[PDB]
Amino acid sequence: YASLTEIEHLVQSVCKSYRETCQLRLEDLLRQRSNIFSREEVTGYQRKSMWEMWERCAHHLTEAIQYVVEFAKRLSGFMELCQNDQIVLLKAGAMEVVLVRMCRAYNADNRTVFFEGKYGGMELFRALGCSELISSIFDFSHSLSALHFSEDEIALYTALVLINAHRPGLQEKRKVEQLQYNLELAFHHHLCKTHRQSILAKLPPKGKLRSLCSQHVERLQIFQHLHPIVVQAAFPPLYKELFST
Amino acid sequence: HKILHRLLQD
Ligand SMILES: CCCN(Cc1ccccc1)Cc1ccc(NC(=O)Cc2ccc(S(=O)(=O)CC)cc2)cc1
Repeated sequence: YASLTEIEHLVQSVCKSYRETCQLRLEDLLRQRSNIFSREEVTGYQRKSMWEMWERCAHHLTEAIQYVVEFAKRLSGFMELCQNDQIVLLKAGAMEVVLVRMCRAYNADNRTVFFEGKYGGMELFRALGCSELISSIFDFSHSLSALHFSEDEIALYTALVLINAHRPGLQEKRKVEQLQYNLELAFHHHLCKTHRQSILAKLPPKGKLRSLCSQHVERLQIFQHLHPIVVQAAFPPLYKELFST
Repeated sequence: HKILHRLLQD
Protein backbone atom coordinates (compact mmCIF):
# COMPACT_ATOMS: atom_id res chain seq x y z
CA TYR A 1 0.00 0.00 0.00
CA ALA A 2 2.14 2.89 -1.30
CA SER A 3 2.24 5.59 1.43
CA LEU A 4 2.34 9.36 0.75
CA THR A 5 6.11 9.36 1.39
CA GLU A 6 6.56 6.30 -0.88
CA ILE A 7 4.53 7.98 -3.63
CA GLU A 8 6.60 11.20 -3.27
CA HIS A 9 9.81 9.11 -3.46
CA LEU A 10 8.43 7.33 -6.54
CA VAL A 11 7.80 10.68 -8.26
CA GLN A 12 11.38 11.77 -7.61
CA SER A 13 12.74 8.38 -8.70
CA VAL A 14 10.84 8.43 -12.01
CA CYS A 15 11.85 12.02 -12.74
CA LYS A 16 15.51 11.11 -11.96
CA SER A 17 15.50 8.08 -14.27
CA TYR A 18 14.01 10.17 -17.09
CA ARG A 19 16.44 13.11 -16.59
CA GLU A 20 19.40 10.69 -16.83
CA THR A 21 18.16 9.05 -20.05
CA CYS A 22 16.27 11.86 -21.88
CA GLN A 23 18.67 11.85 -24.81
CA LEU A 24 18.75 15.51 -25.88
CA ARG A 25 18.68 18.43 -23.50
CA LEU A 26 15.43 20.37 -23.92
CA GLU A 27 17.26 23.71 -23.87
CA ASP A 28 19.32 22.58 -26.89
CA LEU A 29 16.21 21.43 -28.78
CA LEU A 30 14.41 24.74 -28.15
CA ARG A 31 17.37 26.96 -29.01
CA GLN A 32 17.78 25.03 -32.30
CA ARG A 33 14.17 25.80 -33.35
CA SER A 34 15.45 28.80 -35.33
CA ASN A 35 17.65 26.43 -37.45
CA ILE A 36 15.39 25.19 -40.23
CA PHE A 37 16.37 23.22 -43.37
CA SER A 38 16.41 25.36 -46.53
CA ARG A 39 14.42 24.60 -49.68
CA GLU A 40 17.63 23.32 -51.28
CA GLU A 41 18.32 21.03 -48.29
CA VAL A 42 14.71 19.79 -48.32
CA THR A 43 15.08 19.00 -52.04
CA GLY A 44 18.24 17.01 -51.23
CA TYR A 45 16.39 14.84 -48.73
CA GLN A 46 13.47 14.35 -51.15
CA ARG A 47 15.97 13.16 -53.80
CA LYS A 48 17.55 10.55 -51.51
CA SER A 49 16.75 6.97 -52.40
CA MET A 50 14.05 5.19 -50.41
CA TRP A 51 16.63 2.77 -49.02
CA GLU A 52 19.02 5.44 -47.75
CA MET A 53 16.30 7.44 -46.03
CA TRP A 54 14.86 4.33 -44.31
CA GLU A 55 18.37 3.30 -43.29
CA ARG A 56 19.05 6.75 -41.76
CA CYS A 57 15.67 6.89 -40.00
CA ALA A 58 16.05 3.32 -38.73
CA HIS A 59 19.44 4.23 -37.19
CA HIS A 60 18.05 7.38 -35.55
CA LEU A 61 15.07 5.52 -34.12
CA THR A 62 17.33 2.78 -32.73
CA GLU A 63 19.47 5.42 -31.01
CA ALA A 64 16.30 6.81 -29.35
CA ILE A 65 15.15 3.30 -28.42
CA GLN A 66 18.46 2.58 -26.65
CA TYR A 67 17.78 5.53 -24.32
CA VAL A 68 14.29 4.20 -23.60
CA VAL A 69 15.72 0.76 -22.80
CA GLU A 70 18.05 2.40 -20.27
CA PHE A 71 15.13 4.43 -18.88
CA ALA A 72 13.25 1.18 -18.26
CA LYS A 73 16.29 -0.45 -16.62
CA ARG A 74 16.52 2.53 -14.24
CA LEU A 75 12.74 2.76 -13.64
CA SER A 76 12.00 1.53 -10.11
CA GLY A 77 9.98 -1.70 -10.15
CA PHE A 78 10.85 -2.59 -13.76
CA MET A 79 13.91 -4.81 -13.19
CA GLU A 80 11.97 -6.50 -10.38
CA LEU A 81 9.48 -7.76 -13.02
CA CYS A 82 10.12 -11.21 -14.51
CA GLN A 83 12.38 -11.28 -17.59
CA ASN A 84 9.57 -12.31 -19.94
CA ASP A 85 7.46 -9.32 -18.89
CA GLN A 86 10.40 -6.91 -19.16
CA ILE A 87 10.77 -8.00 -22.79
CA VAL A 88 7.01 -7.86 -23.51
CA LEU A 89 6.78 -4.34 -22.09
CA LEU A 90 9.83 -3.03 -24.02
CA LYS A 91 8.93 -4.72 -27.31
CA ALA A 92 5.47 -3.12 -27.30
CA GLY A 93 6.35 0.09 -25.42
CA ALA A 94 9.76 1.26 -26.68
CA MET A 95 8.38 2.83 -29.89
CA GLU A 96 5.41 4.28 -27.98
CA VAL A 97 7.79 6.02 -25.52
CA VAL A 98 9.90 7.43 -28.39
CA LEU A 99 6.76 8.74 -30.10
CA VAL A 100 5.81 10.59 -26.90
CA ARG A 101 9.37 11.83 -26.23
CA MET A 102 9.48 13.13 -29.82
CA CYS A 103 7.03 15.98 -29.00
CA ARG A 104 9.98 17.71 -27.28
CA ALA A 105 11.66 17.91 -30.69
CA TYR A 106 8.48 19.15 -32.40
CA ASN A 107 7.77 22.87 -33.09
CA ALA A 108 4.00 23.42 -33.22
CA ASP A 109 4.45 26.97 -34.56
CA ASN A 110 5.73 25.81 -37.97
CA ARG A 111 5.05 22.04 -37.82
CA THR A 112 8.72 20.99 -37.97
CA VAL A 113 10.68 18.26 -36.21
CA PHE A 114 14.38 18.15 -35.27
CA PHE A 115 16.14 15.77 -37.64
CA GLU A 116 19.89 15.49 -38.37
CA GLY A 117 20.87 18.90 -36.99
CA LYS A 118 18.01 21.14 -38.14
CA TYR A 119 14.21 21.47 -38.10
CA GLY A 120 12.17 20.24 -41.09
CA GLY A 121 8.57 19.59 -42.12
CA MET A 122 6.97 16.23 -42.90
CA GLU A 123 7.83 16.72 -46.61
CA LEU A 124 11.48 16.18 -45.60
CA PHE A 125 10.59 12.48 -45.22
CA ARG A 126 8.94 12.03 -48.61
CA ALA A 127 11.56 9.56 -49.90
CA LEU A 128 10.40 7.04 -47.27
CA GLY A 129 7.17 6.50 -49.23
CA CYS A 130 5.02 6.48 -46.09
CA SER A 131 3.64 9.98 -46.02
CA GLU A 132 0.32 9.09 -44.27
CA LEU A 133 2.24 7.56 -41.40
CA ILE A 134 4.58 10.59 -41.22
CA SER A 135 1.56 12.89 -41.36
CA SER A 136 -0.09 10.90 -38.55
CA ILE A 137 3.07 11.12 -36.47
CA PHE A 138 3.26 14.92 -36.94
CA ASP A 139 -0.44 15.15 -36.02
CA PHE A 140 0.28 13.13 -32.88
CA SER A 141 3.22 15.32 -31.88
CA HIS A 142 0.98 18.33 -32.49
CA SER A 143 -1.78 16.96 -30.21
CA LEU A 144 0.77 16.36 -27.41
CA SER A 145 2.36 19.79 -27.96
CA ALA A 146 -1.00 21.37 -27.00
CA LEU A 147 -0.61 19.91 -23.49
CA HIS A 148 2.78 21.67 -23.08
CA PHE A 149 4.28 18.91 -20.90
CA SER A 150 7.05 19.80 -18.46
CA GLU A 151 9.99 17.42 -18.33
CA ASP A 152 8.69 15.88 -15.08
CA GLU A 153 5.27 15.30 -16.69
CA ILE A 154 6.94 13.57 -19.68
CA ALA A 155 8.90 11.44 -17.20
CA LEU A 156 5.79 10.29 -15.33
CA TYR A 157 3.59 9.88 -18.42
CA THR A 158 6.22 7.86 -20.37
CA ALA A 159 6.62 5.64 -17.30
CA LEU A 160 2.92 4.74 -17.65
CA VAL A 161 3.23 4.34 -21.43
CA LEU A 162 5.88 1.68 -20.70
CA ILE A 163 4.30 0.07 -17.63
CA ASN A 164 1.08 -0.92 -19.34
CA ALA A 165 -0.61 -3.92 -17.68
CA HIS A 166 -2.78 -4.61 -20.75
CA ARG A 167 0.08 -5.76 -23.02
CA PRO A 168 -0.70 -9.23 -24.42
CA GLY A 169 1.72 -11.97 -23.32
CA LEU A 170 2.42 -10.80 -19.75
CA GLN A 171 3.02 -13.80 -17.49
CA GLU A 172 2.71 -11.91 -14.18
CA LYS A 173 0.04 -9.34 -14.98
CA ARG A 174 -0.74 -8.61 -11.29
CA LYS A 175 2.80 -7.31 -10.63
CA VAL A 176 2.51 -5.06 -13.69
CA GLU A 177 -0.94 -3.85 -12.52
CA GLN A 178 0.51 -2.98 -9.11
CA LEU A 179 3.47 -1.03 -10.52
CA GLN A 180 1.17 0.67 -13.01
CA TYR A 181 -1.15 1.75 -10.16
CA ASN A 182 1.71 3.13 -8.05
CA LEU A 183 2.95 5.05 -11.11
CA GLU A 184 -0.59 6.43 -11.62
CA LEU A 185 -0.65 7.62 -7.99
CA ALA A 186 2.76 9.26 -8.54
CA PHE A 187 1.55 10.93 -11.72
CA HIS A 188 -1.68 12.12 -10.08
CA HIS A 189 0.12 13.39 -6.98
CA HIS A 190 2.61 15.42 -9.07
CA LEU A 191 -0.20 16.85 -11.23
CA CYS A 192 -2.21 17.78 -8.15
CA LYS A 193 0.70 19.75 -6.64
CA THR A 194 1.09 21.67 -9.93
CA HIS A 195 -2.68 22.09 -10.57
CA ARG A 196 -2.39 20.13 -13.81
CA GLN A 197 -4.85 17.22 -13.30
CA SER A 198 -6.92 18.70 -16.13
CA ILE A 199 -4.47 17.12 -18.64
CA LEU A 200 -5.57 13.57 -17.68
CA ALA A 201 -8.77 13.85 -19.75
CA LYS A 202 -6.71 15.30 -22.67
CA LEU A 203 -4.14 12.49 -22.96
CA PRO A 204 -3.91 10.48 -26.22
CA PRO A 205 -7.00 8.29 -26.60
CA LYS A 206 -7.18 4.50 -26.40
CA GLY A 207 -5.57 2.93 -29.48
CA LYS A 208 -3.74 5.94 -30.86
CA LEU A 209 -0.25 4.88 -29.84
CA ARG A 210 -1.07 1.30 -30.92
CA SER A 211 -2.13 2.54 -34.38
CA LEU A 212 1.07 4.54 -35.00
CA CYS A 213 3.14 1.53 -33.91
CA SER A 214 1.18 -0.90 -36.09
CA GLN A 215 1.50 1.37 -39.11
CA HIS A 216 5.24 1.72 -38.55
CA VAL A 217 5.51 -2.12 -38.55
CA GLU A 218 3.34 -2.32 -41.69
CA ARG A 219 5.31 0.35 -43.56
CA LEU A 220 8.58 -1.43 -42.64
CA GLN A 221 7.08 -4.65 -44.13
CA ILE A 222 6.33 -2.79 -47.38
CA PHE A 223 9.86 -1.36 -47.53
CA GLN A 224 11.49 -4.66 -46.56
CA HIS A 225 9.65 -6.56 -49.29
CA LEU A 226 10.93 -3.96 -51.81
CA HIS A 227 14.48 -3.76 -50.34
CA PRO A 228 15.27 -7.03 -48.43
CA ILE A 229 19.06 -6.98 -48.74
CA VAL A 230 19.44 -3.46 -47.27
CA VAL A 231 17.56 -4.42 -44.09
CA GLN A 232 19.72 -7.52 -43.60
CA ALA A 233 22.98 -5.72 -44.45
CA ALA A 234 22.65 -2.36 -42.83
CA PHE A 235 19.74 -2.03 -40.38
CA PRO A 236 20.43 -2.13 -36.65
CA PRO A 237 19.80 -5.64 -35.28
CA LEU A 238 17.71 -4.21 -32.43
CA TYR A 239 15.47 -2.45 -34.96
CA LYS A 240 14.97 -5.73 -36.87
CA GLU A 241 14.18 -7.66 -33.65
CA LEU A 242 11.64 -5.06 -32.49
CA PHE A 243 9.90 -4.37 -35.82
CA SER A 244 10.63 -6.92 -38.63
CA THR A 245 7.93 -9.60 -38.94
CA HIS B 1 14.31 -11.76 -28.30
CA LYS B 2 18.10 -12.28 -28.13
CA ILE B 3 19.06 -8.61 -28.33
CA LEU B 4 16.54 -7.23 -25.79
CA HIS B 5 17.55 -10.00 -23.37
CA ARG B 6 21.22 -9.03 -23.74
CA LEU B 7 20.46 -5.33 -23.24
CA LEU B 8 18.68 -6.10 -19.95
CA GLN B 9 21.71 -7.86 -18.39
CA ASP B 10 24.05 -6.20 -15.82
C1 LIG C 1 10.09 8.45 -34.17
C2 LIG C 1 8.97 8.39 -35.18
C3 LIG C 1 9.19 9.13 -36.59
N1 LIG C 1 10.10 8.52 -37.55
C4 LIG C 1 9.43 7.50 -38.38
C5 LIG C 1 10.26 6.40 -38.94
C6 LIG C 1 11.28 5.82 -38.21
C7 LIG C 1 12.05 4.77 -38.77
C8 LIG C 1 11.78 4.30 -40.08
C9 LIG C 1 10.77 4.87 -40.81
C10 LIG C 1 9.99 5.92 -40.25
C11 LIG C 1 10.90 9.51 -38.34
C12 LIG C 1 11.93 10.32 -37.54
C13 LIG C 1 13.05 9.72 -36.99
C14 LIG C 1 13.99 10.47 -36.26
C15 LIG C 1 13.79 11.85 -36.07
N2 LIG C 1 14.66 12.72 -35.35
C16 LIG C 1 15.71 12.31 -34.45
O1 LIG C 1 15.95 11.16 -34.20
C17 LIG C 1 16.50 13.38 -33.74
C18 LIG C 1 16.06 13.43 -32.28
C19 LIG C 1 14.75 13.87 -31.99
C20 LIG C 1 14.28 13.90 -30.65
C21 LIG C 1 15.13 13.48 -29.60
S1 LIG C 1 14.55 13.50 -27.94
O2 LIG C 1 15.57 13.97 -27.05
O3 LIG C 1 13.44 14.42 -27.73
C22 LIG C 1 14.06 11.78 -27.54
C23 LIG C 1 13.15 11.04 -28.56
C24 LIG C 1 16.44 13.01 -29.89
C25 LIG C 1 16.91 12.98 -31.22
C26 LIG C 1 12.64 12.45 -36.63
C27 LIG C 1 11.72 11.71 -37.35
